[PDB]
Amino acid sequence: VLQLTIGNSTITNSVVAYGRWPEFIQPTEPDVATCRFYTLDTVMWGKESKGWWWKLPDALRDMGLFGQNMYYHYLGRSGYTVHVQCNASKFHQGALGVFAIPEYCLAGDSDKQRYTSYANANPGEKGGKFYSQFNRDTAVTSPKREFCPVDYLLGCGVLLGNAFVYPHQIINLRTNNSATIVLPYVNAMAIDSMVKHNNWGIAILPLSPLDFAQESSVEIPITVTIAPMCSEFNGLRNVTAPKFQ
Amino acid sequence: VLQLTIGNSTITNSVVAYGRWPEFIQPTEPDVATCRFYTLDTVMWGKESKGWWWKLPDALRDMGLFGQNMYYHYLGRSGYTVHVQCNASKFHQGALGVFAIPEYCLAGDSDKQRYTSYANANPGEKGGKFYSQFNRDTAVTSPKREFCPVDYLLGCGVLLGNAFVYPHQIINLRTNNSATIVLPYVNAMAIDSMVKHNNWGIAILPLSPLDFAQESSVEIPITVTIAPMCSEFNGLRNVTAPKFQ
Amino acid sequence: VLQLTIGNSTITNSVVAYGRWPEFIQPTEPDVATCRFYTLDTVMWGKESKGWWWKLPDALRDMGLFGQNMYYHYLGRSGYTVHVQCNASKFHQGALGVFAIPEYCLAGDSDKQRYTSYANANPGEKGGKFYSQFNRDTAVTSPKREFCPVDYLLGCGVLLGNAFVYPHQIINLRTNNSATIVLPYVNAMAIDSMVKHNNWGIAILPLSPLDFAQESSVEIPITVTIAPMCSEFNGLRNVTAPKFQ
Amino acid sequence: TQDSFTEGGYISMFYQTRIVVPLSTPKSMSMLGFVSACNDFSVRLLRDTTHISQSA
Amino acid sequence: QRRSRSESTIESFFARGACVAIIEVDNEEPAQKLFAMWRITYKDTVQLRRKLEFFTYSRFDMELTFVVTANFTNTNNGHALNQVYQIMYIPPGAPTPKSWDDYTWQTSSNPSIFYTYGAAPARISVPYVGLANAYSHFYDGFAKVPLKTDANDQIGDSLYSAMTVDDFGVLAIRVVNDHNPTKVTSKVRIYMKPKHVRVWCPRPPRAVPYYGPGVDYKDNLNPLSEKGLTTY
Ligand SMILES: CCCCCCCCCCCCC/C=C/[C@H](O)[C@H](N)CO
Repeated sequence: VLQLTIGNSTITNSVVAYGRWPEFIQPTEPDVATCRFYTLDTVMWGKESKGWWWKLPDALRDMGLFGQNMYYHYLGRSGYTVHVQCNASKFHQGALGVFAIPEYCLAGDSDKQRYTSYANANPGEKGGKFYSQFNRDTAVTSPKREFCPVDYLLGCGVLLGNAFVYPHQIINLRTNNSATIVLPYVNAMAIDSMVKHNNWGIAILPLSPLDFAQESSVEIPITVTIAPMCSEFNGLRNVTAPKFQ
Repeated sequence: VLQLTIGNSTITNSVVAYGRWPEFIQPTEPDVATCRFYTLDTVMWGKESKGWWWKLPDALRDMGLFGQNMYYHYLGRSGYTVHVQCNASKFHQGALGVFAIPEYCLAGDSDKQRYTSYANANPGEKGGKFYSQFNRDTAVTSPKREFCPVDYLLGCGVLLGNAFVYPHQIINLRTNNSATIVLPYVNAMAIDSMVKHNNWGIAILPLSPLDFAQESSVEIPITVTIAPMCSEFNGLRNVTAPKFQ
Repeated sequence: VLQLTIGNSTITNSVVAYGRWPEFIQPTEPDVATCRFYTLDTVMWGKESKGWWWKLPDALRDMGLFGQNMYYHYLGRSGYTVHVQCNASKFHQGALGVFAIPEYCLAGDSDKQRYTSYANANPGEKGGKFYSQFNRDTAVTSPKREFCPVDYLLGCGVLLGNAFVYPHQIINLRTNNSATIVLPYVNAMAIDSMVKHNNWGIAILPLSPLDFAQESSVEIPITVTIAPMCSEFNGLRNVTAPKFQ
Repeated sequence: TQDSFTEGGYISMFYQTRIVVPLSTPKSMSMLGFVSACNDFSVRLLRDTTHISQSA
Repeated sequence: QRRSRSESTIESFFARGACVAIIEVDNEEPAQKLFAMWRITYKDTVQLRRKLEFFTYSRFDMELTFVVTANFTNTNNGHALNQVYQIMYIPPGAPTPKSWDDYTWQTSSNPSIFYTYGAAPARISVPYVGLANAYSHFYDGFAKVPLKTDANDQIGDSLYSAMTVDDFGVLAIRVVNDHNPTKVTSKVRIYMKPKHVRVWCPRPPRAVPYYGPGVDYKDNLNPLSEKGLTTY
């Protein structure tokens, strides 16, 4: 609706998660190097798309100096401002539910429990995608150790309809083309490791299927832009180099 | 003499160059990520060593988050605290002149003027070494385009004896084993690019040859530790990746 | 560091055990006959020395009038000032841990428990010596009934490294050549028999082995001088004559 | 107890320059290490130590 | 407004004691269960687990109540005298029993309850013993990160959503009495009651059967039943 300027990045309803604005608690605080909007890779919303999911701060691990501070320091905390952009014409119809889940633990694909690997559990800016059904992994010799989120189960054994208990925003193409959620730092500790722990999960679900006129196939872009807010790090040491394979 | 604590690094006369302490002038200022002592690779002072030279901030280009901020931002400024360590026994004799030259331009090795390449002019933490005489480059087909510093000419056409006009410290093994120079930011501009311009040059010359008892060959280590002070950067953009070859 | 004058004996950091100075509680108090430094027999610290131990007041049982008062009276109390002297050159290296253990009970050498004899448990000014390993007594016919202290076990089943919980002083030849510990009277009673009960144990352990230049065998003297302080006796009767054999 | 979630960090030691000794001096020396807690230190949830055991 | 919400409060919502574990302890001639070690958690049962997982973070003081029920096993006329059960709490790091008469049962510093059979169920209270500022029902992360310099992948391999292997220790339950000539089998049921409960970040309730200590789902993934669109 109005100008949204952070650092050196400006974006032309916005919901504050849990009514709490990001806030600070000698932590290293880059007021400019990290407090800015980083744009994730655009995804394509089609008529056969089940959904998308990203993990924060994992999605910003390779975003400018924020990732460098995240890997160099031991433990850091950061709020976020997520902005989802999806522009469509008056003749397009659809709705996206954008949910910011605290501790968005997801279910695996194998009978073995909690067997998902770090590489698969931390996809980065590409994120992942939900599925209509639960596909059980059958590669016993070389298990994929990847999540198997289910659209209507939200990937966590709960019903999608109740996901609105989480902070949420609905992009309904007939009325609005963008959503904005301001997430504070949510954790059981005032500050925690970012490389191993993800504080937030952004799930975008097509509540209503996309459609345009009488066209058989229609696809429109969705772009996610995340701004770290009041991010502070502590425990400076040699750089961490996670094995992503 | 006394404890020297900066950030998370502590070192157990110290001269302030030009009697000016490093000082600040929305620049990005990492108060902890950059304000700390980084130790350069140790060199070996022998009886046939002519000298060593490093360029600042080039020597700290790959030192933690200071290098990341240097490459990510457009223009930055930083003071320095250089600490040279060389421990020897009571029976060792020698003296090192440590000079902090502003704009320490060096002479080339070819008849072509100002033909030194960026890769050779920016050695990094390894630095370079002076030479007794001037060796003219003869590889016309593939010129080396490297400096040819001369010990008694200081590598700049001036006499070594007058180099004491610069900020300096003498490590005389009989009285002291370490030297400490505090350099403010010196430039014609309040802030300038660090990737292309080096503000300081640290030259260590063996004023008196090293000797120990009646031993024919003696070598002792020299370790340089540099702490950026009041370093602030501006002009954040994609990361710079210089071609060092 | 400074003059240390007691009675008619003067010695040219000093630690007060438990921060308590020796103090008095009609006890017989010789202010001069007993309050003076008595020098024990010098021992020789070599490269194959495991340690030494003495028991107080047993070590002063034959030292001037202090021993006479100790044997004549029934029960007496006395603080001590222990001064260990070990002078070495700049080219000697080593370290001695001098520990004042309250109730320094030691382990025996036989399978029989608490079978150590009074004669062996009270060596006098000569003291005893620790051993690298535990040598089990095998003379069933004539058991020696002597202690078998172990250097790393401190002779009491505890680790040597934790012995610093006791009052201690480190004679490091590179920095200091003497140690001084001031022990108050420590016991479960305000005054107790001295002939049967030893209040303190002085253990000197070579924390770092002695070495000198490249010499194969080097030995230097260690001299212990103990000054009774605020010693008072009570229960005068005929003289006690312990059987030392 | 050993736990990667409450891991505390690492302690390392390196030669900054070297050990330099003259002639007629031992070229090999020994260093000792001591550990202590600061005034901010605190412990919680008393338990039984695993160091001492008794044959039953 | 005269109708109140006193019973919908978080404290009232958890003010009931929920069974979290059933432990079998047998006394017989000494492959055997003379002592049973049970790891402390509410995830062995679904009801209290589901109630707690209504939220993401919690902080509560716990109250444990032990109900012991003993029975004979194929006794003809062999009988037993009243038994005493020892329930010893072993926090992480403390030694664990290897037998029913091990030295660890001395309980020099490990708290223990000696319960006499036929008496009231044994009740004690525990404060908030969390390392962090609140309990984490859901942990979107690992405890180890696999690094490029790791020699093998197993160094950094860790279970997803697992914080610590030994969360809060175990309870070791034995029968202090020596073996009677006839076997006696007892079941100890542990009932956990949160108190002074505080919760944060509400979550939707579980809709499908639990499968393990995590959010994993395996079967019965079709909860909703058939119903007409326009049928009342
Ligand atoms: C004989 C005395 C018994 C003493 C019992 C002490 C056990 C201590 C356990 C306290 C907490 C256990 C249950 C609460 C923690 C929850 O599982 C958290 N959500 C952890 O994820």
